Amino acid sequence: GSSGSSGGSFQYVPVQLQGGAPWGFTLKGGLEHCEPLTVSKIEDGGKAALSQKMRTGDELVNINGTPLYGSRQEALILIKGSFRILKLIVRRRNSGPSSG
Repeated sequence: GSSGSSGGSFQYVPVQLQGGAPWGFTLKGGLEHCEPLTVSKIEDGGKAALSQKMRTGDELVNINGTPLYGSRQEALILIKGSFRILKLIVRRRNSGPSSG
């Protein structure tokens, strides 16, 4: 007998945009500064916000279907040349009501 319980759950919210940039969403941190690349700012009124799928605090690891490796540049850059539709997958480590 020894303490050992598993409790690592995560939810991927695929934010599918439509209309074309600008979207109205940015990021901060990244492997560069050893920070979890997560939404830093999202224009309230653009596309990103209108989607109501993501919000400042989510972790984006997939942009336009491109799996990032934590980096930032490649990320923000992948957007600069977005298309009529944007595909992103943010993971939120839901917690609170769960004991452990």
